[PDB]
Amino acid sequence: YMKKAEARLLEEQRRVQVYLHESTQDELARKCEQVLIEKHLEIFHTEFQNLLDADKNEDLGRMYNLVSRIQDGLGELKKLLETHIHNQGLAAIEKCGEAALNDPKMYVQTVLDVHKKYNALVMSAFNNDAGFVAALDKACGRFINNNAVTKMAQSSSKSPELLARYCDSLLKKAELEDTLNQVMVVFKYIEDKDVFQKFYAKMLAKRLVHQNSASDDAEASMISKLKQACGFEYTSKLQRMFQDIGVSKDLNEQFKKHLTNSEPLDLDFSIQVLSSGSWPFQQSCTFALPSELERSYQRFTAFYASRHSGRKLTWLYQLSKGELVTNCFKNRYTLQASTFQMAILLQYNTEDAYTVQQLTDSTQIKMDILAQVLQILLKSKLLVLVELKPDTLIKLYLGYKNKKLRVNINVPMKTEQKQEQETTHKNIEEDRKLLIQAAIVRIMKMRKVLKHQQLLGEVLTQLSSRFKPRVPVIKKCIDILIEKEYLERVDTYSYLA
Amino acid sequence: RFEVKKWNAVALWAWDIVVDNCAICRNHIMDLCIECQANQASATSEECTVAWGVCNHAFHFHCISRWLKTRQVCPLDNREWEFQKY
Amino acid sequence: SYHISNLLEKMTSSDKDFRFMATNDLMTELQKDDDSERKVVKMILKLLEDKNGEVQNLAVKCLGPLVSKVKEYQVETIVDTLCTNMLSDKEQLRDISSIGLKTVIGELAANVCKKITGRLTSAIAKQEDVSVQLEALDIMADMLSRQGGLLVNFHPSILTCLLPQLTSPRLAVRKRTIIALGHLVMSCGNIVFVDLIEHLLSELSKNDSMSTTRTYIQCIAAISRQAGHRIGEYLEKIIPLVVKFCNVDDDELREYCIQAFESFVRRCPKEVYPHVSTIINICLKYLTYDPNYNYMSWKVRRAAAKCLDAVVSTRHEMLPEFYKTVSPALISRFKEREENVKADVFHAYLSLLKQTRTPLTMLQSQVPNIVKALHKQMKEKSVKTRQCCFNMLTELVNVLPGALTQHIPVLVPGIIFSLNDKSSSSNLKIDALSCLYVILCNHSPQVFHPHVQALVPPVVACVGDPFYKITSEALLVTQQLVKVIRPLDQPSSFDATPYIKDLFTCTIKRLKAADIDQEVKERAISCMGQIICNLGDNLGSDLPNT
Ligand SMILES: [Zn+2]
Ligand SMILES: [Zn+2]
Ligand SMILES: [Zn+2]
Repeated sequence: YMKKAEARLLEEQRRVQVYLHESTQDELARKCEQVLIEKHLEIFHTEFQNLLDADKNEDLGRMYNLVSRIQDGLGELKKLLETHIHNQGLAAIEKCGEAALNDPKMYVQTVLDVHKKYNALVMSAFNNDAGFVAALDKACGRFINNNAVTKMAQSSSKSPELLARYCDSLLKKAELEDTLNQVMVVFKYIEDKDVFQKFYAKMLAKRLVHQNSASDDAEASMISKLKQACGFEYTSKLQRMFQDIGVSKDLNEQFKKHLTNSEPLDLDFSIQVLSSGSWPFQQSCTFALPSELERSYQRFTAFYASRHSGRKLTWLYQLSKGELVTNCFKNRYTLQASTFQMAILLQYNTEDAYTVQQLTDSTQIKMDILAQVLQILLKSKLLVLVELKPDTLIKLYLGYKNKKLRVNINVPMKTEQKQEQETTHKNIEEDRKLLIQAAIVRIMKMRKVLKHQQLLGEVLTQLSSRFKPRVPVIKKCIDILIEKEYLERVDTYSYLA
Repeated sequence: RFEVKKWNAVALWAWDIVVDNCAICRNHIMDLCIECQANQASATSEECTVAWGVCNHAFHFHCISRWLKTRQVCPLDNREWEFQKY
Repeated sequence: SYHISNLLEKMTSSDKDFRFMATNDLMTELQKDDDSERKVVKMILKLLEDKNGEVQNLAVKCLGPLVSKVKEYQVETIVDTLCTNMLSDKEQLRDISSIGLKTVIGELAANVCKKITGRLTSAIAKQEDVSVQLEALDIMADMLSRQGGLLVNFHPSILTCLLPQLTSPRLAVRKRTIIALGHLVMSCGNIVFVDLIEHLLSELSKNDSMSTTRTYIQCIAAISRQAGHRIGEYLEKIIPLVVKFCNVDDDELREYCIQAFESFVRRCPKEVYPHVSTIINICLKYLTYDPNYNYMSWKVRRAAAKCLDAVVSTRHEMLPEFYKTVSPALISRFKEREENVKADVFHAYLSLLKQTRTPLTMLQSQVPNIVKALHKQMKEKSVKTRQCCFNMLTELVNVLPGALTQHIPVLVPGIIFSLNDKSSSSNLKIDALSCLYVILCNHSPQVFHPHVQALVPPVVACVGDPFYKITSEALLVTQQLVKVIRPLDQPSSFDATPYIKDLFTCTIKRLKAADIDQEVKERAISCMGQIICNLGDNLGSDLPNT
């Protein structure tokens, strides 16, 4: 029927131009458009949904062309499209199941596919109209922030976390640029961007320290894109890490050149010296450094004392890794392990059995971490004697090997990832309160007397870029500044200098 | 027996002019503030955390917050103070 | 007048909050005097170098609204100072000024572009420093992308400096130069395009190094993607050279030239007609290229598979040749060890089938081979591989309604296995049920009579899954199964008594729930209506209550 109406409309123009007067063109066109389109709008609206369900782009294009001739006739189609896109996004996310909660790639790719399909549909069929792209943007913003995955996590901050975890998987060890651009497209619709930024910084730190980046060009591309996406403070905060790594490379080279003057180190030694303030890492637990490693510790401490007298070092033993070679096995094989595993593996060389409670005193490792790393050791099948018993004796399993020449026994701990996520989520919440307090202080500094609603509006418009503050937390911040004597009440507040 | 071939270590550097203590108040950096200790436990005591700066100088958050009401200069350090970590 | 002066005074308050709020207030005022304009412009430039970061961010964002209101002459010296700041020795100033220039170009008349390009052209040529090259290339690409047609007089000047950069040791310079070249070709004169194409051909003819030929092949692909129709007249010389390059041993070089063929096949259809046979032959010959394993080079296989899809999806008038020569190869290559290549070959064959909507008899002749391959492919552990087979069957049945008449005994157990497998996910189950529904709808009822005993239990189990999406498809399949077990329009000797209670009991629970979603209710009503209509006589006391 749309084809028939489109043909009839052109026939009418031909007729009126050929053998009528030119003053009838407006009236004939209006009457024909009325009788052919405006009287069947309910049928057109019903057919729109069915054409959306079974993808038929040409039919949708013809419907858009026909209904665009009626004044205020495109309004219902926009609402229908918005509802359809929102439902499609929610359904697509829901079919993934519980796996999307721990698989960033699937979760991000589903959203990317849903966005791409309807973006192409809008660009092709609807002639890239502003009203339709507005509906697409609203629908995407709705279903990205709230969906089934966020309900399971009981928070709307899980989506930025999953996006940041997908970026890290992409950038770890031609087409990558396109998917990075798609990720930046998705990042536009996120309400809580500080959650994304903190996680991205925390994973870039791990990538830089452990030297497990794919290529530096991809890192530069991400920095450049985040420059246009985010502001300038975040970019400088990230650049400080690169500057520290660059400085540490030169310092390590200078130490390596200078080491040959004295007796050479029996083992290969590389160091990464980082500024405490810039990097997110925390202080290490108490530890008894192994005797085999004391010389390198003392030599570097003395050297760095001479290079810079003012500064003092603070070693991190939960991020240091090395290589080990064994001759007690059936065949000599080299293995890679962390410093803690080295300490609780170099503890015995000829001794076969040790008690966990007895071995604890020598290494001085805390019991909580010690047990958890013993599960990692036992699962490696390289050690043998599922809850722990302090009186258990552990004995080496001789005559055990693996198919590969080398084995990597540096496996992430079972609970460490969950604890890291929880701690980061708590730090984000604390930082939000600190930023709100700072914003209130600045507003009171600029304006001596202000009202409650005006203050709330100013805080909301100042912090809207990063996150959307809740009203109760702003009032709580006002109360906490009341106790701190920054401002005092006179519904109206005044700065007390 | 086992032997070690390669070891990669990570370390962090900070100013040693401090004794691992705040400069504004002579308490150990992990402990609470003088105002926090003298006063009773409240919501203010819950928000006591060490704060760093671009100059890599570490003080209590409350101490530097009190100090910055009148001045805008780091205590041990004549450059302007900016926040970078909590 | 007086109001702006107070802000200008507070921007030097030596306090962070006062500077921040003064800049914010000025930005707000601009969004909503000759002497005052100069002071504001100088202060924003001075704040670009402030110690604090938030003040710097506000100063950068202020440059946008500032240029629109202030007179044109001031914009000239703003551009001058920013371009000078790019070449400054200080590292942070270059970064902070680059964003400023990008914002100024974004919020933008013809004179400022000419002022910018003069510095940019000299900045790109600096071979000693690479960071300036990278940022200058980015800025020039942004400038050409938006409002780039105005600089008609500077196109040869821009091209004279870009072509040397394609031999740079840094691979990022080449990648950022290709984008600028494409944006230049997007809107330019006819004389410059001829020079660019001639230079690329001359460089390719005298291949200096392996890394150089890759770069020019990528440049040809990119220019074909953007320019499109304009390069069609020059394909007669492009194709033979690339075909000769395709035989080089380098694995990487093959992928780029296959992608180059794909761009010519897709972007410009008219001029590529003679060489379609050569492109198809090359893609077929390299589709089976595994020089290591017999029954690091999966990229070339993927490229060949994608180029075949590009060829098939466009040329409608080549179906007799398609089913003659490309169809047997794709079916034979359903056994790819890598999943990524297998997905590509499945997508290509699906594109062929969608195009097929005489071809029909040739497809019906090839159906047995497709069934033979899919029978082996439906036993795989991976969910993704199994998921493509059902989309294969659905499209095949849709194109040919009675295609699978002779292969129901071998196709039913494959569906049954995926229906009740524990490792299967929701998407696989939904696709299997959808395929079963389409198979049942488009075949004679007498075929499925032996297999009803096998089909009923898994479907009944699927009606009771906690996830409602599976339940909806299960009810839809149950409706057609009810129509199949006892048709009312034709005579049947089949006995349907044992399954009546099995279907009724599972349907009635969903009918009377009062807590399920809309779709499940709307499908339960429809399924129960069909049950009553076809097999209501055998139901006992349940019908009056229902
Ligand atoms: Zn203190
Ligand atoms: Zn305190
Ligand atoms: Zn300081």
